[PDB]
Amino acid sequence: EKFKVITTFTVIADMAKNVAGDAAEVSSITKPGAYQPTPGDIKRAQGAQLILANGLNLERWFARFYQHLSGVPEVVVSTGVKPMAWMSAENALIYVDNIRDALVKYDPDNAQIYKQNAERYKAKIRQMADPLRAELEKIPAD
Amino acid sequence: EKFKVITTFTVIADMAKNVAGDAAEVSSITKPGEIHEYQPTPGDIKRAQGAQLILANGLNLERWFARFYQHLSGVPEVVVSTGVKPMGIHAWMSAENALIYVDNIRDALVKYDPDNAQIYKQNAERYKAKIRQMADPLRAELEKIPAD
Repeated sequence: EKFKVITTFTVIADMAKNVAGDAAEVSSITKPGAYQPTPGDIKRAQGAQLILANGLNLERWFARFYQHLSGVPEVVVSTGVKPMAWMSAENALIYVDNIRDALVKYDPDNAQIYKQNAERYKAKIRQMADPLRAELEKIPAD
Repeated sequence: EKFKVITTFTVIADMAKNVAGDAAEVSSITKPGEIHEYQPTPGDIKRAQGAQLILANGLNLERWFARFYQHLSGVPEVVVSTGVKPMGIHAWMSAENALIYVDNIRDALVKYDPDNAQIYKQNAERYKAKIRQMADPLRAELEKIPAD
């Protein structure tokens, strides 16, 4: 069985699928806005070994007034407890490094795969970011 | 300068203060329950200054997830947005939960402030001992005996 990763954030799943390649299975589940989960979400969550999440630095109230803390590490400390818009290239690169680091940490047996997939993906992301490329896109077809 | 830690949950701050002792400073700030304009107070602005670690609750504590995905309560959860600058984007069970929280808070402080690892480990042990003592099942029935 492949290593299994889930997230509630669709674009994290998109990026993680490119870092994971064939080394891990990445699935997204739906976070209710507001209920009952679909059988597909039951199946997608089954066997998850890692959850990838956005942190406080992406909550609007916090990002508006605590920007200086955007790089502060945030650690989930509830593990085991049982209770009673546009994506800039710069941000995509940071996400990919963080996703790579998490997959390397929790699935060290595939570290080299994750590191090289991330490097390849980052290389494509920068190629897409070239400002000259954006200008040449404005040229209409003959 | 003491290592500085923040959280948005008072109970995490309380537990973290016991684990941190004199080695780290722990402050909490208020998170609104989505609010259009939520302005920080000056007190929260100052409490968050110089924060070096944020302690968070995970998906396993969201009501919808805790109910339907109980089997995932122990699955690790990692924040991967760090550095993103968004330009564009049953008293016995409570005690068992406290013990788990304390271990996780200890582990986080040991990781991010390793110079004080032993202090965090011993403070965590002392605090866990108090939690176990408070929740000892052998004490609970005798506690019911009415006072004079």
